[PDB]
Amino acid sequence: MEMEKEFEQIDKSGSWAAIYQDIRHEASDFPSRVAKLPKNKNRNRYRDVSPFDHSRIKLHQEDNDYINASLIKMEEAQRSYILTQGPLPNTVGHFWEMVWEQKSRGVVMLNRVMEKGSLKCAQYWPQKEEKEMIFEDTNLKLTLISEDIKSYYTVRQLELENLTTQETREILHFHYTTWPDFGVPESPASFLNFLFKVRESGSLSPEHGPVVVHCSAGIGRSGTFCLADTCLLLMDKRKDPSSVDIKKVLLEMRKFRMGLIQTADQLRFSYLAVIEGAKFIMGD
Ligand SMILES: Oc1noc2ccccc12
Repeated sequence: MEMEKEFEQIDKSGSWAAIYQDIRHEASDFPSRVAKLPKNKNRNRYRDVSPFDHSRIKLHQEDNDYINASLIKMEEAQRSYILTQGPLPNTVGHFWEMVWEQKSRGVVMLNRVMEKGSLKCAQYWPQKEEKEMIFEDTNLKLTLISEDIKSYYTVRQLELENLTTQETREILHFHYTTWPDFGVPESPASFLNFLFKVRESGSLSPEHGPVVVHCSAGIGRSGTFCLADTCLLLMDKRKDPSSVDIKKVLLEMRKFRMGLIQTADQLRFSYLAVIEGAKFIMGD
């Protein structure tokens, strides 16, 4: 069923809450035993958001290999993403270690450091060229190279140096700065424009490690980003662009990380983004 018609049907009936609860009911449930070990309590921002053991990213150290991050691998679409929480004061070094070890080219950030008057994640990147950051626990150095501030997003060029080997890489920071404190954007135009900027960079392409994507918990706004990307990619690959069932794509993604899409408004916004984005993907 063409999703644009499914969309108008759900909207006229006002059954977004009912669709959403059906997804919650059918979603996968797998063990998260490593996340719940007492030694990892200060490595988790939220007590009810944990990576599944089967799909968690492991840090390459013998000490403690744990980070709140999951590898989402979409077989048909041929895309991988790592979804993670906003770094904590004691996990900033783990975060950049993961970026290094997984060979990521891009970091996508969908929240502000402060929202609703509270801290949603650590200030984990340098704000001035001449004031670089050093992560002593993981032996990395991070330098701001350049900054391009636009109305809806900011792109930063960063240099990440493995102090152990003195290799350096360029990381692109894509920061979406205008998601509202409550609800979802009224139009997806600016979100879609942001997605196409990340795509244009090469950060989502198979010659790099997976893109690292985060918000505060790494399930809501982060979920919306990778669901929309994957759905538009499938609508270009397959011979019938109307085979693409957004609910089935979401349940496939929820086999890799719990809670992707946090509200019935985020589910509706995801539909709107895919429907509006398709009017480029089909030749315009
Ligand atoms: O309709 C379709 N064309 O190509 C496909 C591949 C997978 C699933 C559905 C379809």
